[PDB]
Formats: sequence, structure tokens, C-alpha cells
Amino acid sequence: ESVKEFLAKAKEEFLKKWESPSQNTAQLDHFDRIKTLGTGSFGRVMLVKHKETGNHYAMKILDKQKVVKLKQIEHTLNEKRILQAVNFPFLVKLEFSFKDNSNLYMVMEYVPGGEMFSHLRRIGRFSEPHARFYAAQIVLTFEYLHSLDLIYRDLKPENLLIDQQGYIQVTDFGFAKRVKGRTWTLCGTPEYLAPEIILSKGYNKAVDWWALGVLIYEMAAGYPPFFADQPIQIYEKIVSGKVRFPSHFSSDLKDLLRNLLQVDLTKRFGNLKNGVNDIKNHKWFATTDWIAIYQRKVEAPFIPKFKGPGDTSNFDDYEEEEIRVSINEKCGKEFTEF
Amino acid sequence: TTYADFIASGRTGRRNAIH
Ligand SMILES: NS(=O)(=O)c1cccc2cnccc12
Repeated sequence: ESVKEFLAKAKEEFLKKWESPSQNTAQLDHFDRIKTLGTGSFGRVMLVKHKETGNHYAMKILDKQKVVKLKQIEHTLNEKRILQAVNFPFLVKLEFSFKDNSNLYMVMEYVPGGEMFSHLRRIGRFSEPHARFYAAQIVLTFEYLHSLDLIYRDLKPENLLIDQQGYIQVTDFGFAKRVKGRTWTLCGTPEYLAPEIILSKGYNKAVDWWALGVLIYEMAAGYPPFFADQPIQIYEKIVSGKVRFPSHFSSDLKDLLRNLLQVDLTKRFGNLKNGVNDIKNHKWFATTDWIAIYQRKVEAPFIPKFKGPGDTSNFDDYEEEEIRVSINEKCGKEFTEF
Repeated sequence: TTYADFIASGRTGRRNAIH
């Protein structure tokens, strides 16, 4: 019942910001641009130093013309409107946002520990207690997001950053959407798509719980439950309704994953009468103190190396691209609310 | 092994979202 009351106040705070979003809270020359931390189809994320405070931030830069060509206008508006309104310990904080003639900018907290992706690939796989620690944070985050009628739709290790306390920060809200009914957009990452997305059905927040199953599997096995050289081959595996588990998976882990990687929506955990509690009370989580996880009181399985402020040694190197801003405003009407 | 198959595959790097 206290979770219920906690979520009620969270929704009151969210809706205030959802209905009156922050806008134009900094400008580009408030920052020095240091180094690219990551890229994507839209767009790139740069380490920046805020001149007036000396704080470092991670600045996502989107080219408005590219956003238009990729038909991501509404998604980009979703991303910023949602990110500026949410507030949860495991969600990266949006500190500033603004736009200029050419680009959109979202300035987020810099999370120096690197992507979970990097650590997972290097180490091979996480122990089940390690994976469970991370998984518990995603469970709580989706409980929070779903209570706000938000679907996240892009869970993967690439989007989970490890902070200096060893806890997760979720990044990349590019496909997040506030929706009370079903929705239909084919989006996500191939390995993580639920069957109902691939099959062009209307779908709902249950796709995030499927994606959680993929994430737990990949953390504990070191590889995804459905992988191939091409996405079409991955989709055929996803919709087949068959999953194979490594022999070192515990019985409890396999049982949890069978209920998350469940094609049948009337049986998939997270989606049933008991909601998230079917997950929180599962035997695999028996050792998890959910309040202590939320409070960040649990000892983390590992603390990323910290070589100082502004150091990026936990991130890959990327080819550096200039930030060109045209003398003419592009796509002004499309992004007027950004 | 399944691990060896994954490691030899073309999708062990960062995965892009579908658009
Ligand atoms: N992984 S990343 O470089 O794309 C990224 C995106 C958004 C926020 C971030 C925050 N700190 C580090 C990297 C960040």
C-alpha cells in the first residue's frame, strides 16, 4: 500500500511537469565540448563542461533535418517532454535542453562508469546475484514509468549506464511514449522486441516486461536468448515460442524467464492481475530488499574505475564530428514545442 | 558452444534501434 501511495505523489509531480514542460534552459556556448561518448541514428552524445559551474554533462545532439528524414519528430518531442518530467533514482536526469537553427540539445547528467554493455561484453557474463541487482533496479523503474502511463520501448545494456555508486542510470528515451491504450509503432532493438511488436499487433507496456526478460537472460548468459546475423532471422526465433537456457542457469532464473519471455499475454509476468508483484515476489528475487535497492543502500557488485572528473576511460572512442549550426533556422514549426 | 556462436556473429557490438 505504501508503493501505491508513493506512486500517487510521483504522478502528481510528473503531471505538473508533463503539462508545463521546461524549455530553453541553456544555450550552446554555456558549454565546452570535450569528447563524443556515444552515437546512434539520432544522434550523438558528447561529454561537455558547463562553464559557469565546472560540472560535466552528457549532451545529446540531434540534427533536426535528420530527425525529420527518419520520421522521428513526434518521438523526439516525446523523448524530451517525458525526460524533463520524470524523477526516479535510476533514470538519468535531464539538466538542460535547448535548440538552435540546426540542432536539438538535451544536456543530461554525466554518468562516468560507462554502459553496462561495455562491462558485460568484456567480462562475458554477470553472476546471477550481479544480474539480479541490476534487474531489480529495472523492475522498480518500469513500475515507476508504467504507473505514469509511460512505455519505455528500448531496454538494452547499451542504454544502461553505471554510476559511481555502481547503480544503473537508464538513458535514451527516444522511443518512450505516454499512452493509455495500445500503440502500434514498430520500434525498439531487434534482440529485445516482443512477439506482438514483430507481428504488427497493437501492444502495451507488456513489451517492456518481455524486454526485461531478454535483458536478464543476456546479463546472466552473456548472449541474448534470440540472436542471429540478421534481424529477420532474430524475429523468426522470437516468434517461434522457443527459448534455450544455459546449463548454469538456476531453476529459479529459468522459471522467471519463462514467465517474462512468454508469448501469451494472458500469462506474461508484469501484465497479470498482480501486476509487478508477480515479478517482485518471484523466488529468483527472494533475496532482494526492494526498499533498500530504491534507497541505494545495497552494496553494488562492482564500482567503475574513476580516474577523475571528465575522464572517459569507461567509454569507447568515436570519430569526432563538428557541430555545424546553419545561419538559417531549420524545421522551426516541427520542433516549436522543444 | 552457443557462446562461441554468439562471439563469432556480427551482432556482438552496440546494436542500433530499428527505425
Ligand atoms: N551512452 S551514451 O554515451 O550514449 C549517453 C547517453 C545519454 C546520457 C549519458 C550520460 N553519461 C554518459 C553517457 C551517456
